Amino acid sequence: SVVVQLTMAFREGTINVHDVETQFNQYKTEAASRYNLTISDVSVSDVPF
Amino acid sequence: SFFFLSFHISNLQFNSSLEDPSTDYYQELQRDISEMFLQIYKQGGFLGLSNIKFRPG
Repeated sequence: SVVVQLTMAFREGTINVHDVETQFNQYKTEAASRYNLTISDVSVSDVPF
Repeated sequence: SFFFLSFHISNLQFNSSLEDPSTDYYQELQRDISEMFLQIYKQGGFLGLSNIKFRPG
């Protein structure tokens, strides 16, 4: 398979790691239908930078 | 805030092209995945994502 790793930036505020991960996992069905990407093994962490 | 995310694309083969950022296929996959992220987080809060790293899984 292809492992994909990246960092995201959000404007300061209330958005937290649960918000980010939940939105991504909820999109899995659309990733498959729209991008034909079968997405698994999602891992999200806070990082200082 | 900043967030690191890792995921697997279970239906694409990692190949020699994805080892080389200069190939058309690498650049196409990085572009298209970046586009996807802008669609997932289509809000004013999401500024963007970094360069993507691909690894064999």
